[PDB]
Amino acid sequence: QDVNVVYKSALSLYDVSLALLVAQKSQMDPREYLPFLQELQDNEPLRRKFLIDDYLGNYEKALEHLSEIDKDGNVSEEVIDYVESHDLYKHGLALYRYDSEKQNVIYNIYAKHLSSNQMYTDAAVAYEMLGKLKEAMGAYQSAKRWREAMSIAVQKFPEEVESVAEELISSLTFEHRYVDAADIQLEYLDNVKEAVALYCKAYRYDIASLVAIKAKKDELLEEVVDPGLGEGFGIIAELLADCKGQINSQLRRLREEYLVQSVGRLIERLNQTKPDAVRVVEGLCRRNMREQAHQIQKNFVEVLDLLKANVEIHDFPKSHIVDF
Amino acid sequence: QDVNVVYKSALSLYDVSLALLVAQKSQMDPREYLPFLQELQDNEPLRRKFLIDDYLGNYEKALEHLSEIDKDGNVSEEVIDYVESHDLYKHGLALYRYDSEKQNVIYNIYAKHLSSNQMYTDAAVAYEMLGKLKEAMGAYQSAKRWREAMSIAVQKFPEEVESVAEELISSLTFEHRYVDAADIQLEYLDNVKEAVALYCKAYRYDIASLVAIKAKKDELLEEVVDPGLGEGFGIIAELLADCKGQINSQLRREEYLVQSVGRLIERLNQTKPDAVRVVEGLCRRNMREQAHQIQKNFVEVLDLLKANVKEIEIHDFPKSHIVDF
Repeated sequence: QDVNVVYKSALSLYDVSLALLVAQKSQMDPREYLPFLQELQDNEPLRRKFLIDDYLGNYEKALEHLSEIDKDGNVSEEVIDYVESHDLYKHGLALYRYDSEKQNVIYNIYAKHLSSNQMYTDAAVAYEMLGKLKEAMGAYQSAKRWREAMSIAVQKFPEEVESVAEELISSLTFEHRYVDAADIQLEYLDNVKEAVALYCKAYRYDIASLVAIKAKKDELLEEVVDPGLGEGFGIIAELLADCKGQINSQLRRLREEYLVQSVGRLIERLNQTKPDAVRVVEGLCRRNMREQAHQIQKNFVEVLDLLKANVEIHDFPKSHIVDF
Repeated sequence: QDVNVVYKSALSLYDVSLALLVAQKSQMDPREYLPFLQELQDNEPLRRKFLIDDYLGNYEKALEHLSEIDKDGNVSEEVIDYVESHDLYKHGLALYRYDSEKQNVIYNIYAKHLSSNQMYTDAAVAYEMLGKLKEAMGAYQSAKRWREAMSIAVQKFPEEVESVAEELISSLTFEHRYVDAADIQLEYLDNVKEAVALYCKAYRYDIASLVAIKAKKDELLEEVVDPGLGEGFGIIAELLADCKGQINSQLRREEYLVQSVGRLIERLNQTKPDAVRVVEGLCRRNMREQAHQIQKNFVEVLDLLKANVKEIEIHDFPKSHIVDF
């Protein structure tokens, strides 16, 4: 004599009378309906429907009714509570679609929800539409959306600019986004030396140098770019000795399913270093260390040529300047 | 009775007498070896070897000798004309490798040659190493390498900066390189309103706004970014109508129609990241409805695409939660 389907069906037409009939004539236990149907009858229609819909598990529908109760232009602590509890932010958002002041209330609780699930970008956008900018900036930060953060920081919190910049620079650096981190050092902390050093870890010697020159700090060409070229040189040289060293050795091994996969991974690491070496070769030429330029370009073509015994490959963009 | 290999091999050892011997025993025509053997004897040993090398066609060895005729004096005009005629810039570069002064002479002729064969970058790098910065800049500009160009116009030619900047912008723009062009408007012409507009044209509303804000010209938000968000909205909106309109017809309907429906699946994936930026730009400007429609319309397509592609590799659209309802 458990609760049956006809009882539930009737309740879902919002017909308490028909649902009484059904319960009585289905031998359902009065200890499991009369109190409820009593409570149902003691409520106004809107709230009665809410309770029904809640009971039946139709939470979207429940939310709709509940939000029709208060005809003052607000969103009640009840609606807010019911939305958090049943994860109904999207529906709430759709409900209040044509009432912006109300919609904003769901937006505010959603951003909090979004934020704590580490969806920081959406949290940030939402807070920002609500004009809650300290919270938006904070979330753009955690998203590592630095342009969005600094944009709020410069316009609404200029006294926070340095702090946010420093923090963003620290996490952009850790994420190896050196060009982004350098942009901030230049433009927001007015740190030219630091910026130039960072464009160099990105192999953007072209940028680093135009920056030290536009800043009217020509000395950084020798203080910073040059040593960075030295570093880039050494980092790429040793890598090419390492590749020729592993390839010459891997041939005199296959003479082991994994040996033939290590070679294919060296091709991937190579093709990834390629854009950087091109930049190293050109930065080396433009600073007249042309023997070092020559060596880098040769050693690369060499290893690339040696991938003829490959029993796929790109060509290395030689610069004619150092091709002899 | 015909010039032969033995005579040439002997010439190649720089032995005129053994050449003479070989030539006559082999009964070659005296008119085709005597006037030439004479000229070798009429010249100095180093030039002698040069002419021999020219004749056999070994132009690399030729220059080697001809470049030893003057030492340790500088590069002769004889050596230069010989490089431009037999294209041994690379080889000239190799001989003069340990002597920087001389190598520099070969770089100057190489640069001109490069810059005549459209290779403007290598041309510029050469010119830059030679302190010929005016020439370097022009070649960087031809190569659309604007950062190298301004780096020179700022340090050595301050009067020229506004004219290169303006010229480059014009190039870059036609090349559809809107962000680059904008950077120049911003940094070198102090034209903030223009840089902002261009950033928008590249769907980079994020750079657009931060530039307006940083420049302390907030009005450009309403003045430029907003209408740009309008343009971006309508362009992507109309495009999505097309795809829905296209497919729905191409669905009903040989080898042609099926390949053009595969061209949409790439025009969409091309348009997706820009769509995102438009959706995200719209939300930040509080245009929720417009944002919502773009994201719906886009998803609508990808879903419809996900069905009928089978009945004929679709990557889903990155939604923002702000406008997913």
